[PDB]
Amino acid sequence: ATVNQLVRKPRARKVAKSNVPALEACPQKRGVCTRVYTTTPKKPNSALRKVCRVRLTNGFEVTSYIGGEGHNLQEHSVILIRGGRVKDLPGVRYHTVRGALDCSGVKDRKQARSKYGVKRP
Amino acid sequence: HGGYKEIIAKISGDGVYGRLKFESGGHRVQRVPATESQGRIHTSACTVAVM
Amino acid sequence: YNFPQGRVTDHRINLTLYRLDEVMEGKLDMLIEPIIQEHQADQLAALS
Amino acid sequence: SMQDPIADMLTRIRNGQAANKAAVTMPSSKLKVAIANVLKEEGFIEDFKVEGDTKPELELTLKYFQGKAVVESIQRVSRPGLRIYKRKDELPKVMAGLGIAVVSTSKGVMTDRAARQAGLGGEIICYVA
RNA sequence: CCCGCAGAAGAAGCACCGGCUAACUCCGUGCCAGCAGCCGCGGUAAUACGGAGGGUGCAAGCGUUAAUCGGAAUUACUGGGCGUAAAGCGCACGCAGGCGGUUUGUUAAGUCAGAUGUGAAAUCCCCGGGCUCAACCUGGGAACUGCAUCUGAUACUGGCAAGCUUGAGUCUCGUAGAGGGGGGUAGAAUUCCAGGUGUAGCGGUGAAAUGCGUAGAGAUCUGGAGGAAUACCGGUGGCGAAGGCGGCCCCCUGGACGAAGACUGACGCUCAGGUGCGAAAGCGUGGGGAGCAAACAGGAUUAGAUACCCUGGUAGUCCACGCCGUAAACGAUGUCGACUUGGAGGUUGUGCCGGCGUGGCUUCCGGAGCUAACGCGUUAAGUCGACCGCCUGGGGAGUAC
RNA sequence: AAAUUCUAAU
Ligand SMILES: [Mg+2]
Ligand SMILES: [Mg+2]
Ligand SMILES: [Mg+2]
Ligand SMILES: [Mg+2]
Ligand SMILES: [Mg+2]
Ligand SMILES: [Mg+2]
Ligand SMILES: [Mg+2]
Ligand SMILES: [Mg+2]
Ligand SMILES: [Mg+2]
Ligand SMILES: [Mg+2]
Ligand SMILES: [Mg+2]
Ligand SMILES: [Mg+2]
Ligand SMILES: [Mg+2]
Ligand SMILES: [Mg+2]
Ligand SMILES: [Mg+2]
Ligand SMILES: [Mg+2]
Ligand SMILES: [Mg+2]
Ligand SMILES: [Mg+2]
Ligand SMILES: [Mg+2]
Ligand SMILES: [Mg+2]
Ligand SMILES: [Mg+2]
Ligand SMILES: [Mg+2]
Ligand SMILES: [Mg+2]
Ligand SMILES: [Mg+2]
Ligand SMILES: [Mg+2]
Ligand SMILES: [Mg+2]
Ligand SMILES: [Mg+2]
Ligand SMILES: [Mg+2]
Ligand SMILES: [Mg+2]
Ligand SMILES: [Mg+2]
Ligand SMILES: [Mg+2]
Ligand SMILES: [Mg+2]
Ligand SMILES: [Mg+2]
Ligand SMILES: [Mg+2]
Ligand SMILES: [Mg+2]
Ligand SMILES: [Mg+2]
Ligand SMILES: [Mg+2]
Ligand SMILES: [Mg+2]
Ligand SMILES: [Mg+2]
Ligand SMILES: [Mg+2]
Ligand SMILES: [Mg+2]
Ligand SMILES: [Mg+2]
Ligand SMILES: [Mg+2]
Ligand SMILES: [Mg+2]
Ligand SMILES: [Mg+2]
Ligand SMILES: [Mg+2]
Repeated sequence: ATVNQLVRKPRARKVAKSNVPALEACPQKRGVCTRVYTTTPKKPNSALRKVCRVRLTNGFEVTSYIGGEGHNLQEHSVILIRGGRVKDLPGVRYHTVRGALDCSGVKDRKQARSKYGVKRP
Repeated sequence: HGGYKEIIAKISGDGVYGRLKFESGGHRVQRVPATESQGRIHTSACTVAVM
Repeated sequence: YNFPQGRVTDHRINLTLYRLDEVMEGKLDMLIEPIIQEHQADQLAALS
Repeated sequence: SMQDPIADMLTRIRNGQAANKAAVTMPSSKLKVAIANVLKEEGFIEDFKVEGDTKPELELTLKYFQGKAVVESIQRVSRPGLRIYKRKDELPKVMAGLGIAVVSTSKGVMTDRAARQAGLGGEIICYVA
């Protein structure tokens, strides 16, 4: 562009939006589980992933992923969620913090304990 | 090509439902299909209902 | 049903067997009896 | 239209040197004469001469050392669409001093190190190196 | 802060080991359970899932999540692009705006030099000092790239005054052309109407059938009516800003080019808004209707054929006026100016003695150079200058409001 | 001169 053309109309910068909008620039949020179920991933993976539908404290209604082997969650349980996207799951955009308010750590987990909230034996 | 997209039949006897009530669900097969140009193994499934 | 290995497995009771050729010939009485057994001990256990 | 005679002179010199011509001839002007004098004293051309009275013509003689042009790059800087003026303490250096830059200061058209010696700034004409 | 006392006596965890990225084997499960920042692992012989042994990296911390800059030259002022990857408005006129051939005088507005005042302290950087070192505290300096005023310089840009002819424009003679608007007229051919001769087929297709014909078709001959388009010339030939322009004659009219001579004296280039032109289809009113032919009907082909083929056929194609404003509106290449080896042609002027030069426009090949390549290559996509238009991953979408 | 199609793991 000509320097005159730039003086008349300067350069713009990409907005570069966020991909975890339900958190609202918060590291973690608290919510209530309205539904706990399972779902099937995209091509080519195949499993029965465990997800949950959660209503936050600011009114948002999102879907969260429950990692680890086995959970004690059910309807009407309060949990703490954080960012993180599961790729092959379409619509899942957050992760459930294990070891939080009403979710317990993975039973018999001796490696990477702090990521699943298990106390040192 | 081959069998039935859906078959519905009636089985009549003494003691039928008490032994066929556990076949209701999904049945998975892993094998080389007949409609296969190459030699690939394929996984497929069928659904069974007993009432 | 795995034809490459010739193995039939039942996930409800976790029972694997290597007699698929007999099973595909209407000899599945060797598959349904183990289930019924496990289906009956629960019925007695579900009396509370 | 012709809105830059100095850039035309620079382009004429560049196209003459790239094509292995023996000289370049163009219409004359005082500023072109000053730039040609600076170039001749700095050793980038052999000689220059002006002839005629009503429509003066300036011609420069190009020089080649090993069968290749002495002047490698020459580029106009302060073009009509955007002018560049610099202070004495921030006069540019070309090729870490191996090349030269032509600046018009209040004492005339001269090089950059000469203006540093004089302690003067001005408008930068071109980078030749 | 110092001295003494007893005892190694009270004090190490977190993440990772497929590549990016430093660090590997065994067992368990068998696209299940599960892992994942991006590629991607797991289907009964997994260095990628879970456990164990081993190793790697940080360490009173280690990992994960949220937010910012960097890498990202991925908004490119430093420092990007538009022939084919995203990207030149369909074309032109033109106000505001941006830019300005050459000489002299004057001004010092921009520009440059010096001086002065100001730019709080802390912070940042440098040379030192004090806490046993460090973090920390602190002395002095440097810096705060800025602003204003005074005095100087006149090379470049601007203002004022006077000029100059090379950019631009006017006048005299002539040339070529499907350039535009209006009117008149000529020939060939199709269709229709009337009449003569004449008798059993005509038409069409790969083959058929629909259709026409003994109520005399097709064929051939004579007379008439009306509409539309201009065979040969005709040619990567000519003209026009683009769209576009083709029989012959007349009337009004725009531009281009050439040879000489005279005249004005920078009057120029580009151009957001704005304005005008703009193929075909389509719309309104009033005419016209030969041929062709969307929609429609029938006959064939086919598994079906709302198509390709055959027989018919209405809007439309034509004229006057008024709208519409879109095209693969393409050279997928904005306008203007300067510079840089060659060859073979075409078309249109002029000078000199069939030959020797000099202008305008145009087609093909190709050198240097440029490009990712294909290719462009004096009519540049090579080297530069001025101004305008446009682009920032693929869909959603040139879509909704 | 006729002539449609080939899902999903190497
Ligand atoms: Mg390694
Ligand atoms: Mg891991
Ligand atoms: Mg194994
Ligand atoms: Mg593992
Ligand atoms: Mg492992
Ligand atoms: Mg940047
Ligand atoms: Mg980033
Ligand atoms: Mg730039
Ligand atoms: Mg780019
Ligand atoms: Mg394309
Ligand atoms: Mg494109
Ligand atoms: Mg164009
Ligand atoms: Mg114009
Ligand atoms: Mg001006
Ligand atoms: Mg001044
Ligand atoms: Mg100053
Ligand atoms: Mg300070
Ligand atoms: Mg002046
Ligand atoms: Mg002036
Ligand atoms: Mg004409
Ligand atoms: Mg004409
Ligand atoms: Mg007749
Ligand atoms: Mg032309
Ligand atoms: Mg044009
Ligand atoms: Mg004329
Ligand atoms: Mg005069
Ligand atoms: Mg406009
Ligand atoms: Mg029309
Ligand atoms: Mg009409
Ligand atoms: Mg009408
Ligand atoms: Mg008709
Ligand atoms: Mg039909
Ligand atoms: Mg017809
Ligand atoms: Mg008719
Ligand atoms: Mg009209
Ligand atoms: Mg368009
Ligand atoms: Mg066209
Ligand atoms: Mg285009
Ligand atoms: Mg040009
Ligand atoms: Mg070429
Ligand atoms: Mg160019
Ligand atoms: Mg290119
Ligand atoms: Mg996008
Ligand atoms: Mg629209
Ligand atoms: Mg089908
Ligand atoms: Mg296929």
